[PDB]
Amino acid sequence: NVDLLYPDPVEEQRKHKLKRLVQGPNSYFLEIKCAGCQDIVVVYSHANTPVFCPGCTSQISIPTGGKCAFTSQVERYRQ
Amino acid sequence: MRAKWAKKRMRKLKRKRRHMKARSK
Amino acid sequence: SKTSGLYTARKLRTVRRVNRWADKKYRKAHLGTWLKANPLEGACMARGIVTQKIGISAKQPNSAVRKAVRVQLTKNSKKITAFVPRDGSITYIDNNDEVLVAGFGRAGRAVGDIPGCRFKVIKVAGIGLLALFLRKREK
Amino acid sequence: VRINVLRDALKSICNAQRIGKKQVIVRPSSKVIIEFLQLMQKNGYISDFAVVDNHRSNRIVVNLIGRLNKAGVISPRFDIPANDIEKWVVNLLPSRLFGHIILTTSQGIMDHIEAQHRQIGGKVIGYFY
Amino acid sequence: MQRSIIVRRDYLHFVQKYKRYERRHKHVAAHLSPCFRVKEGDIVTIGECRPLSKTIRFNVIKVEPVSEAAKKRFSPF
Amino acid sequence: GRMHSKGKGISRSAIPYTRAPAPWNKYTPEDVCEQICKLAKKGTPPSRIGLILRDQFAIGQVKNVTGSKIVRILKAKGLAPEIPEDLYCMIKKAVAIRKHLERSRRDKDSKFRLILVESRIHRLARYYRQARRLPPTFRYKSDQAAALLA
RNA sequence: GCCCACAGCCCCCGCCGCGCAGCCGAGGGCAAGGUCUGUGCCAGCAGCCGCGGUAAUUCCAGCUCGGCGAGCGUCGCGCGGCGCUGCUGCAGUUGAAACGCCCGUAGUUGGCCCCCCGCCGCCACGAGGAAACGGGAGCGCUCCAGGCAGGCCCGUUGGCCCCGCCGCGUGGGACCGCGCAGCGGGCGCGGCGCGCCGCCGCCGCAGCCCCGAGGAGAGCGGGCGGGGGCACCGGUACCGGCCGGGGACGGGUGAAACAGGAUGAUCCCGCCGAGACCGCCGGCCGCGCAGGCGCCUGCCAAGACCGCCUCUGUCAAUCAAGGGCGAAGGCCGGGGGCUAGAAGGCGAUCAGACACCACCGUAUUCCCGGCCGUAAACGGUGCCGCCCCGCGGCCGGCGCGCGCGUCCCGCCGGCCGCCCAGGGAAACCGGGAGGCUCCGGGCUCUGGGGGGAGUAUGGCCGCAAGGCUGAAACUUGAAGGCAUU
Repeated sequence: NVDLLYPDPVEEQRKHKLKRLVQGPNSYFLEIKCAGCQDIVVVYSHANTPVFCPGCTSQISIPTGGKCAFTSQVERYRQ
Repeated sequence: MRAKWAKKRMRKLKRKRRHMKARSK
Repeated sequence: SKTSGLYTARKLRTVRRVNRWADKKYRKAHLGTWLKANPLEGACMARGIVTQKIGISAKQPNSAVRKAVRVQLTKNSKKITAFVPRDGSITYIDNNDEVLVAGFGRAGRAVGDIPGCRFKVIKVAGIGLLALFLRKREK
Repeated sequence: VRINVLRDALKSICNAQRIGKKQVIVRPSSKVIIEFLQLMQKNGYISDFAVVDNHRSNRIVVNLIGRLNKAGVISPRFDIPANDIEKWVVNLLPSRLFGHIILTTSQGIMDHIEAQHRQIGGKVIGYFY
Repeated sequence: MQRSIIVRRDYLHFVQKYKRYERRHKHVAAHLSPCFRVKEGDIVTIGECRPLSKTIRFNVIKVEPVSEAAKKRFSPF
Repeated sequence: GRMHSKGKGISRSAIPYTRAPAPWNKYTPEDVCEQICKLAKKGTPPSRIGLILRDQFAIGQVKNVTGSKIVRILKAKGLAPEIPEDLYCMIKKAVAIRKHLERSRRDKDSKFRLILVESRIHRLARYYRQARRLPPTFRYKSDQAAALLA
């Protein structure tokens, strides 16, 4: 029983975000943990611009075409 | 290429016709 | 094409004015170059004195010697070659007789086997050529 | 670019109905589009319609019953005198008795018959038969 | 011009055969009073007056200023 | 499609439907504005400051948290760039293309790119002048473009 | 008699009384003999198709018949036909026709959004100003074309509509564009009541920003590509030279012949010089605005695409004029010079060959600064926009999932093949040439039967060659497309 105005979310996300029924952001915000600290640094999933761990003065993110890779010891803890 | 050869004859006549015009200018 | 917009009337008027000239029919009717070329000079008929008489071979396939009188129109002194209609009616025409010549019928085009002839004799010496053929009047 | 959004809409509506698809989706939502759909619902040509909001143009999903022959727009919107809604029906509608021509008028977006009752005229928005 | 302006007034002319219109513009000379100061593009309410010159039969009655650059903008007000 | 190119690509950021501070947000509107000014002092172009706030910090959209767009916040403190950044970036690109071309008069393709970038600069500039963002006096001078960058 | 300035005409009466048809056709188109004569491609006819050369359905005549009618035929033109001028409503892959390409101003065209106000169109209804004309109420000029009549009659009638009047009034204000300012209160009726204008924080006002286009521009990152320039630079081959070698041919061809051989050729091997040129990988690969683009190491600016909760807020589209780019050949100054090679020369062939095939060879090819401005510049298909049915390949970016691999499945932008619908005159298109006689998204360009003729002449541009614009007189009943046999 196919119904428009009431779509199935797992299938709908395949659609281009703008070609979906409501233009939506594919990107989200993860909550990565620090290299040794128990502090959680929240990281945007798509980060072309570099991010750093709090206190630890070193790179935390590798910029990619899409979802950023993570440079130091990282716990994803996605939010 | 008859069309090509026809435009070469037209171009020759047009050269001779302009030159003759110049003699009587 | 068809540019259409609420305020585009001028572009359409210009296109029609320029494009309408392309047809041979609009040009022959309105350019008026033809009026100057027309021996008849914008008249249904013209009065001219026969200056010559001749036989014009009919265009192949049809073969005959069509009988015609070459006439210079009195109005513009412009040469015309005119077919004589009916059977053996060139006998009615005499050189210097004076004839009224009317269009052959195709508005300036040669009609039928006769080649490059656009005019026909309708009157000879004040008497209709058809009437001469039909014996309504004599000489 | 995208200029007459109604033409896009109606073309997708006629095309979807042709294949029979029950629901059709129109990318840009407009007051004029909704009013044409409301006139189509009033004559029953479209079964149901709903607008999903995107905080942008707004999107429209139209439920088609399967009874629509053709729906078209006239560009540019030509001003029609109340006298000429006679002539326009003859060349743009199937028969004098049936079919609807819709004209935007100062009174509102209304069908040819309604504006013929009021004896007023406006610019054609489009035609649904 | 010296104490004069050439007011340009825009207007639409309708052609019936093609129901589309033609935007038509005309230029009219007007006297500018020193009391008023106008820059090109300003809206001026010209009021008809005695033939004052060869081309001046209108005289500015009021001015409302406009910005330096806001586009030429066809306006048939 | 692109004005000077035949590409029909559509890579577009789509902003969230619900315009709200993030559930995990812990910062006030003024706190974001004070942070924005620091990056403005650093001279970072406004697009970059939005990227920094999204990636270095976690404010996804400034309008969602502060209630204003970054350029409006800059204008309030009078920390706005004199040229709108969008024109500046094309003007800088034109300056570099001109410099490369000065060394090579044989790069016919580079000249082609210069005409388009300069045409974009002229088209955008007219809009800014009409909006009054930039002065009616503004005119694009290729000679003064490098000086205009400062 | 009646009528008339006077006649006359009409009409009314008596008395007589005598009806009278043409013009174009019959093969079609086109209605009406496939008759009977003459004639023999002659004479004629025939708008067009055509007809006639001995059995003319076509001429010239009788015969019949047919049309139209006191009219009928011909000619010139207007209009209609002709959706062959196209706003409705044309066509541009191949019939005639998308500018070679990109930028580009004028022009034209612009997504969504605020109800409730002001201007603009806009629609309605007025007013104002000529009737005739054209409609149109009524009226039996005996009918009729007519005319305003008529008849004991609305104050007998002779009503009323129609100057797009590009104005004016009034209402509606959907659609359509445009509107930068703080407001409210208090003096203040700031000099018959307001409006000014100032000036009071004067404390009343949420005082003051729609949104973020599967529009566009700017950014960031990630990879991508024979995209461009500039230097550097490998490799062999062709060609020329050189040393040694060894000994009669060699080239060339379809066969030959010419030029090369004891001054030792061809052939082999090293060696050098010179200039081009990027092999095999190399393509339903890709990049580029087209033209085009492939050695190495750099160097320099780019470019699309994708990814994105980055920024801006209609900045857009298509485009006269205007600017740039544009294969080759050509040109003009400089180089350089192998090869190939228009001209030019030769050698076979052939009736001729002066052309094809061989041999030699200049301009050119290559570079640098200019000019040219054209190509079957083609995909013979303008550009931006939407919808669009499945099935396959390929290139780039990204995402999902799992054994996990350059796997699976998508998404976006390309490059393609096959097609269902639909379309078309078809061939065929189908990512359109579909959604279109049920025809209207926007914008530019061109076409209007075939020649004449891309000629003449005029303009401009060019060093020229020529380019761009561009006829007419006149001729002609066909030219064309795609398919079938």
